[PDB]
Amino acid sequence: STAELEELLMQRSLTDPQLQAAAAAAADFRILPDATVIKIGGQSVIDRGRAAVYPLVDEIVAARKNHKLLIGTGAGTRARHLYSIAAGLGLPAGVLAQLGSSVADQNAAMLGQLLAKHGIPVVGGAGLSAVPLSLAEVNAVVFSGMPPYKLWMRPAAEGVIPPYRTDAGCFLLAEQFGCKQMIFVKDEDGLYTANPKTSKDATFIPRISVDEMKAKGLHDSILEFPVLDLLQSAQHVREVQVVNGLVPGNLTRALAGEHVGTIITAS
Amino acid sequence: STAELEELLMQRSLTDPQLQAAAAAAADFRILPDATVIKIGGQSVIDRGRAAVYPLVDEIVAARKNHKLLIGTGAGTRARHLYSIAAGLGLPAGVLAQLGSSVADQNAAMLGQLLAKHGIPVVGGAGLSAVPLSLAEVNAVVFSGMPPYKLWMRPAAEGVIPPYRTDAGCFLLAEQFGCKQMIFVKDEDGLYTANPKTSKDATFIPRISVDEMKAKGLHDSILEFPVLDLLQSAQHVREVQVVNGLVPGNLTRALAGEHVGTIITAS
Amino acid sequence: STAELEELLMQRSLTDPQLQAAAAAAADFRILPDATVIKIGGQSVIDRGRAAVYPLVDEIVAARKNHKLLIGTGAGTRARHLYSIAAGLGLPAGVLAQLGSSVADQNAAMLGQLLAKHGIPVVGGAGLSAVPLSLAEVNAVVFSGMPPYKLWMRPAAEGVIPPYRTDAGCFLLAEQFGCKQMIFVKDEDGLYTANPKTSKDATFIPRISVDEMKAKGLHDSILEFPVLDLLQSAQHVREVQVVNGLVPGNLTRALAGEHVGTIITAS
Amino acid sequence: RPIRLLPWLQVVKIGGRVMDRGADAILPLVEELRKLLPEHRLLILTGAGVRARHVFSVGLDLGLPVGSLAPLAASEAGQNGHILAAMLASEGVSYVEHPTVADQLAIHLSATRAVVGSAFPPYHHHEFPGSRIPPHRADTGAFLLADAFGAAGLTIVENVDGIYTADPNGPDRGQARFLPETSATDLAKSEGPLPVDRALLDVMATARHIERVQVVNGLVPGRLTAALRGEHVGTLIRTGVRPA
Amino acid sequence: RPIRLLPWLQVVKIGGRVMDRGADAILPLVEELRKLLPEHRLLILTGAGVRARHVFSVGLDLGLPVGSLAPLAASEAGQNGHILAAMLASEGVSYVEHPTVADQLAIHLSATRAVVGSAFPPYHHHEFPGSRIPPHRADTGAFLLADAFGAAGLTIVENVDGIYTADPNGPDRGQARFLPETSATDLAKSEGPLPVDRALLDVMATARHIERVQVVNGLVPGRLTAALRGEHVGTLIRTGVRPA
Amino acid sequence: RPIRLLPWLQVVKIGGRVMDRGADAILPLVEELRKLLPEHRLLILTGAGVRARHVFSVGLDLGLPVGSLAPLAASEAGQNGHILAAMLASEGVSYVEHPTVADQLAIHLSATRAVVGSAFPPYHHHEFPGSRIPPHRADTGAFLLADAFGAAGLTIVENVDGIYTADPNGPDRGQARFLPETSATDLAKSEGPLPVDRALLDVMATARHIERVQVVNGLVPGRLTAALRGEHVGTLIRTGVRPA
Ligand SMILES: Nc1ncnc2c1ncn2[C@@H]1O[C@H](COP(=O)(O)OP(=O)(O)OP(=O)(O)O)[C@@H](O)[C@H]1O
Ligand SMILES: Nc1ncnc2c1ncn2[C@@H]1O[C@H](COP(=O)(O)OP(=O)(O)OP(=O)(O)O)[C@@H](O)[C@H]1O
Ligand SMILES: Nc1ncnc2c1ncn2[C@@H]1O[C@H](COP(=O)(O)OP(=O)(O)OP(=O)(O)O)[C@@H](O)[C@H]1O
Ligand SMILES: [Mg+2]
Ligand SMILES: [Mg+2]
Ligand SMILES: [Mg+2]
Ligand SMILES: [Mo]
Ligand SMILES: [Mo]
Ligand SMILES: [Mo]
Ligand SMILES: [Mo]
Ligand SMILES: [Mo]
Ligand SMILES: [Mo]
Ligand SMILES: [Mo]
Ligand SMILES: [Mo]
Ligand SMILES: [Mo]
Ligand SMILES: [Mo]
Ligand SMILES: [Mo]
Ligand SMILES: [Mo]
Ligand SMILES: [Mo]
Ligand SMILES: [Mo]
Ligand SMILES: [Mo]
Ligand SMILES: [Mo]
Ligand SMILES: [Mo]
Ligand SMILES: [Mo]
Ligand SMILES: [Mo]
Ligand SMILES: [Mo]
Ligand SMILES: [Mo]
Ligand SMILES: [Mo]
Ligand SMILES: [Mo]
Ligand SMILES: [Mo]
Ligand SMILES: [Mo]
Ligand SMILES: [Mo]
Ligand SMILES: [Mo]
Ligand SMILES: [Mo]
Ligand SMILES: [Mo]
Ligand SMILES: [Mo]
Ligand SMILES: [Mo]
Ligand SMILES: [Mo]
Ligand SMILES: [Mo]
Ligand SMILES: [Mo]
Ligand SMILES: [Mo]
Ligand SMILES: [Mo]
Ligand SMILES: [Mo]
Ligand SMILES: [Mo]
Ligand SMILES: [Mo]
Ligand SMILES: [Mo]
Ligand SMILES: [Mo]
Ligand SMILES: [Mo]
Ligand SMILES: [Mo]
Ligand SMILES: [Mo]
Ligand SMILES: [Mo]
Ligand SMILES: [Mo]
Ligand SMILES: [Mo]
Ligand SMILES: [Mo]
Ligand SMILES: [Mo]
Ligand SMILES: [Mo]
Ligand SMILES: [Mo]
Ligand SMILES: [Mo]
Ligand SMILES: [Mo]
Ligand SMILES: [Mo]
Ligand SMILES: [Mo]
Ligand SMILES: [Mo]
Ligand SMILES: [Mo]
Ligand SMILES: [Mo]
Ligand SMILES: [Mo]
Ligand SMILES: [Mo]
Repeated sequence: STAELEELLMQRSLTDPQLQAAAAAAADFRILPDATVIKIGGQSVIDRGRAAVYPLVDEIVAARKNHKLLIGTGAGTRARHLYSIAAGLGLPAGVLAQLGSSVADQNAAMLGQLLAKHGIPVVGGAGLSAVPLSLAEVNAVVFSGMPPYKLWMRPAAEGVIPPYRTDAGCFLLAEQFGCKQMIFVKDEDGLYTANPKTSKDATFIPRISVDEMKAKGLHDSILEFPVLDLLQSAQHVREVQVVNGLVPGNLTRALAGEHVGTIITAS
Repeated sequence: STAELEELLMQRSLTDPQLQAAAAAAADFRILPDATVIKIGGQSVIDRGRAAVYPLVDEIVAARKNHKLLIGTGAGTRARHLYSIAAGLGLPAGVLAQLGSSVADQNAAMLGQLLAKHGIPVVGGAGLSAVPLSLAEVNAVVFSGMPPYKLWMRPAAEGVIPPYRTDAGCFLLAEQFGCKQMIFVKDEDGLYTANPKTSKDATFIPRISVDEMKAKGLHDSILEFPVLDLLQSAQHVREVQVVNGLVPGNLTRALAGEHVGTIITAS
Repeated sequence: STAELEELLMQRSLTDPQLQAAAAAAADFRILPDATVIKIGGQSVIDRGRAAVYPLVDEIVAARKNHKLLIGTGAGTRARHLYSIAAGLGLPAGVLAQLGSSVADQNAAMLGQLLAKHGIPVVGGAGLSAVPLSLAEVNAVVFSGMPPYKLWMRPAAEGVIPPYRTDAGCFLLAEQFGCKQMIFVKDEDGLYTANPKTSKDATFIPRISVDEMKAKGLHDSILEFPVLDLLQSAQHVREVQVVNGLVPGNLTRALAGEHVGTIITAS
Repeated sequence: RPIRLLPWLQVVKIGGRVMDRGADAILPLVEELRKLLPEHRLLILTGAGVRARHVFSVGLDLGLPVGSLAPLAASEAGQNGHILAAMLASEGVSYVEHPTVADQLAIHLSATRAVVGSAFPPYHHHEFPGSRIPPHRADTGAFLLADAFGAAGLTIVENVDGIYTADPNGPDRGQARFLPETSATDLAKSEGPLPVDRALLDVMATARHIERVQVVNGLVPGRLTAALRGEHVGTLIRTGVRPA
Repeated sequence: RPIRLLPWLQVVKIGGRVMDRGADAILPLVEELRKLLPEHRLLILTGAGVRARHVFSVGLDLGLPVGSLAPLAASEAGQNGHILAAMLASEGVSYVEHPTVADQLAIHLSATRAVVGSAFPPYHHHEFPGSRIPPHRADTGAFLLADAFGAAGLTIVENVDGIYTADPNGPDRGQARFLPETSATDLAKSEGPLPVDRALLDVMATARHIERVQVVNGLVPGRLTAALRGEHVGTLIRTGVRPA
Repeated sequence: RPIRLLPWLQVVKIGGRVMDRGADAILPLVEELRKLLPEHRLLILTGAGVRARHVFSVGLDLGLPVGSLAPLAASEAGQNGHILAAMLASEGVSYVEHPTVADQLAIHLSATRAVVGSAFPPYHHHEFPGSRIPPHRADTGAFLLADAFGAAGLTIVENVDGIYTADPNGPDRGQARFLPETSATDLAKSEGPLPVDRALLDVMATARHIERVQVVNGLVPGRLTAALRGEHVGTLIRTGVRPA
């Protein structure tokens, strides 16, 4: 029972396999079980301006009537410019991570200003933004999608580009708060066997598991590759959906349970 | 189209007349179009205590049922004392601006504590305080009226008194958020041809344009003179109303469209 | 009238008995008169985990439908561990006060995460958290019960243990905001003539005044002893109720006006 | 006995009413402070003065409680501190916030010779009830800090020579006798106004390190310099902390 | 005349377009800055550059007002400042935030020889209306600070030699004549682009202390060193503040 | 290879369990640290210790996820850092917050010889899922910082001599053989507990600068002094970063 776990927590190191096994038996509380986390792509959507953002703002305003939403923003082209300047100077991943956060904050600010008249705030601490998420008149919050790691960012095996960016930031929030759904809003219909902007005979994949994606060695940069490993270790969010936000009503359809785009499963 | 503007934004200096002309053709989004900004005078109202503040608190509580309000506070006599101490030491306008902000914050705190039981918060970031402004039970926020310039305050041609104080701070917020109305709540019925506390045969002016005020060389310190130049350059708020907050129901009447007090127009 | 007070405020020292007498005649405004402040014990409740916290969370969720609540958290055993480490080093009460605050913040965070799905936020500035307290869907806030004194903590006559901890922190908030009720949720039914964990023939006390408690030299550490002196000087909250939070429905009963536990009166 | 955290620190509290005199009083005080920078490591704390009386007048008229008034008055002490710090900026002196004073004073006094802060303690809405006037003001805040740090001294700089038997600017001017030396317990038993908070006398009773506090006239150049060297130039208040 | 708060301070504004060139321009500038640290007390302020143009392009396409665009562009100047500060970290240099620059610069420049900050002023949503492009940008912010502090100088470091009669990278390249010396009033009466904000010319008209500002080419090593010694290596802009 | 931002920095991580011993362990460690201040530029980072186990016990009983537990445990490391900094305040040492460590360490280490911070990384609610116990703890946070800065070294100060083949305080006490030297890859392949986070071994695999980390016993005076001079007084962990 809890008596064995408390004894192990006091006397053993946290690296002890016996303690780790006992902690895994603990109850599982979902903080925000009825919320859906959505990531609005930085390069894929916000950077495209009015033609992409304005229709999505209308879908969000309509969707929040029936769905509790946590809307995270991507970073995009200004972050890529910062990363190339800083990488050329030999600055470490930890410095680049801080620069990237500023770009996701700018994107959340622009989106928040278009949503302010509808009562949707830009927040810090989305998962615990209990008041806006409990009101039918609000039911949504906007947040910056970059993780808070800053200088403590785990670097990649090679290079200085932070490997955990806005896809990981939004996913981990869905995971930590025990949300019911995670939707990535990008500019491609979903996953293809080859790059849709490069190859000619790339076939569409409606559903795939992380294992199958790894086994088939997919050349699809639609999702940050470290997000796939996080998905396999996840306790709450065991599948994600990638949709094309440039198609009118696609986010509305995904929230309604339609199988638009690609579904990526943990197993 | 947007294609010419994007090309000019990349290749020309921001001081380029061609770029400036193209940027002026951009769409105009109003962030909070249904809100009214009100300035509660510091010296003219809050410094007078209970006799002036308590009736206005009742009007605000009644008015928020039908009008979305952003209520800014003035600074008043404690700021004038700080300005004379600091001016006598030869401290620059930038230092005085920071001292003045503290006085407007004290005034917002006192007003906010009288309004807390009615659900009206004191906020930072009024224009983006999306949640309180979207609820019928709230529909209002209190904010400190001083602009955030601090040490970067543009000084006046002579002297160290900051030229942009709480009238400018509230006006610029109405302007930036694209609000529908800007009301200055002072202790005079409005504008007169001469000072109402000095001259005996000063005539009341119900309506005037900034140009006419300048041409007639008005000796009326009712509005900070730099606010008149900001009003002429404004995109959203092209007129302001000055009302006497010491007359019961005057703010209620102004919100109802009654032409109480003076209307100052940009053109 | 106010004319004598304003003259005295300008010309006399604040220590002047004449000024002090005149200031005592000022009107009394209650900021949050309809709210009840509750303290959830740190050692007595939160440290006991699921068996104690989960039933109380259900009572809070049910109670907020009819009562506006400000829920403060205690600190408990992690604070006692910090106090013994720091006391052994000879660190002053002011340093210990800062360490204790961190423990009350951890407890507020855990409680807030269990309440987030019900719309109840963890806040800073509970008494002025006007928006959550005005909504029927919310009507409650969680706050950390430690006072903000930090290094400026008034020390006790002897020893370095801060004498004003989470009982004083919650009480002073009830007092300052003019709340209607103050309930201490602990793990004992109330006050006894002797310690209920030590002596065998300790009799229960349903009602007592601070004077009687002092006169009878009570050995009951149920309430921080400095809270009793604050209670005697209080303007708004002239009585407190101590209830056992381990008894199902006890907090609900106390909010309904039932005389469960002990009532301690100022006079 | 608790340890002394910053035993080498000298704390100076400048009365808000000294600042209220403007340039005539501030410029000679600034000049004297400049000359003291190479001699001591200073924490300079400012009081509130007359503007706190104005905000108490408005606040009491609105019926606001004591916990509402405390942070409003504290803001005035903070503003005096920004004015004083700006006058000493060319010497490397700046205003530091209460969280910085509480947790990072040591690093700030390693970078520069002095810093300025607000003498008001952050009691805020958790101010004690009883009086409609906040009891824990600038003298009390300065003493609580000085004693918590185990500072080498605390000097209170006023617009008067020291403590008199009655207000030397009040109706009983003629009955006012100067006290060169007194104790916290002796002043506590007295009725009548004081130029120091009454709460200061209470915290001096439970003091752990500061044995004496001197109240000096900041309007007389040289008195602050002399007081910091331990010379008797104002009223010495014994706290009741007995030395070895 | 107001007093000089930090008369010994040298302010340097590095154009965002200089930073946009990356390592080829930043590494020689960093090396030159390292050599300047023992010679001057510096406040280094960075501009925004090309990324602010991208955010203006997106922001204007969304119809956002001028007060919405101002903090978005300012973020780019802040990011350039973090990049520059990281390159000088081994020398004791860090990026400081606007509240720290405004109230605590003196203590920070007592600890170390230089600090980096964002040149953008915090006008934010209170930016002036009139143009859809924020008027108070990096040159203006750097000048307002330099003049408020009463700094010893302000040097603007650009990707061009100085001010020309026309844009030397624009369509009128051939008509562009270099101006070694000019006045704020003379430039204000001109039409055509400038490598400095137009608002800079307005604030120079009401300046209290800074008599001259030099615009130098940061792509030529040694010019910044020379400009800080008062040598004429770019365009001198007279502000209209007359000396004694 | 990325550049070293603060190549002259020495990072020391003090285990939370060392602090948990109170005055008997803290006072000799403080005395040894005082003597080290003139020799090195130090970033001292504290671990969490037993109080994090208590908050994990309560938190897990409430069913809270791993991202909820991470900041709760981090608070304990922060509190140990405030206790250690207060003991060294008289030497000019203070506790600095994570934003200050991340962006302004250089200026703080120019003002004073050492600063104290929380060793926990700010992963918070974005902690990785998989285990119910937060994987990125104090050893990992200290290493990520040390390697990001390109620090001269990282020393881990524990309540044991170094790494053993089994827990020297556990049931297999008799089978515990001391390891004077090991590699991150060798420890990663092992089962059984370690006195260092398992995540530390993962970040050491991708390290860019730190070649070795030493785990020493902070309960034996002089070992920390010796380790900072490169002497082999505990377990050396090779990271797999090959030197020139
Ligand atoms: N017994 C007394 N001895 C001396 N001065 C007294 C006495 N009683 C009252 N006073 C008055 O107290 C005045 C000082 O005012 P006060 O102490 O409020 O100012 P301050 O210390 O500058 O303010 P603050 O506490 O905000 O810093 C003196 O000028 C004197 O008139
Ligand atoms: N009259 C002029 N003289 C010189 N350069 C000019 C002139 N008019 C335009 N320019 C252009 O201005 C460019 C400098 O660009 P800009 O001033 O926007 O960059 P920056 O100062 O680095 O940016 P920021 O203001 O964000 O720091 C020069 O490269 C040149 O092409
Ligand atoms: N293989 C091992 N070798 C050495 N010690 C081990 C080993 N396995 C477990 N331990 C235990 O780990 C203990 C150290 O505990 P732990 O590492 O959790 O503390 P800490 O480092 O001080 O805490 P924190 O990580 O919060 O700073 C040692 O006292 C020892 O009992
Ligand atoms: Mg006094
Ligand atoms: Mg330029
Ligand atoms: Mg360890
Ligand atoms: Mo940030
Ligand atoms: Mo932020
Ligand atoms: Mo924002
Ligand atoms: Mo913003
Ligand atoms: Mo915002
Ligand atoms: Mo918020
Ligand atoms: Mo923030
Ligand atoms: Mo942040
Ligand atoms: Mo933050
Ligand atoms: Mo907030
Ligand atoms: Mo949060
Ligand atoms: Mo938070
Ligand atoms: Mo919010
Ligand atoms: Mo502020
Ligand atoms: Mo503020
Ligand atoms: Mo406030
Ligand atoms: Mo306040
Ligand atoms: Mo507030
Ligand atoms: Mo807020
Ligand atoms: Mo703020
Ligand atoms: Mo602020
Ligand atoms: Mo702020
Ligand atoms: Mo907020
Ligand atoms: Mo905002
Ligand atoms: Mo904001
Ligand atoms: Mo709010
Ligand atoms: Mo809110
Ligand atoms: Mo805090
Ligand atoms: Mo906090
Ligand atoms: Mo929190
Ligand atoms: Mo938290
Ligand atoms: Mo929170
Ligand atoms: Mo809040
Ligand atoms: Mo906070
Ligand atoms: Mo706080
Ligand atoms: Mo705070
Ligand atoms: Mo807030
Ligand atoms: Mo507040
Ligand atoms: Mo506040
Ligand atoms: Mo809130
Ligand atoms: Mo809020
Ligand atoms: Mo600050
Ligand atoms: Mo701070
Ligand atoms: Mo704080
Ligand atoms: Mo801070
Ligand atoms: Mo805080
Ligand atoms: Mo800070
Ligand atoms: Mo406050
Ligand atoms: Mo900061
Ligand atoms: Mo700050
Ligand atoms: Mo601020
Ligand atoms: Mo701050
Ligand atoms: Mo602030
Ligand atoms: Mo902003
Ligand atoms: Mo801070
Ligand atoms: Mo900070
Ligand atoms: Mo931050
Ligand atoms: Mo900060
Ligand atoms: Mo922040
Ligand atoms: Mo957090």
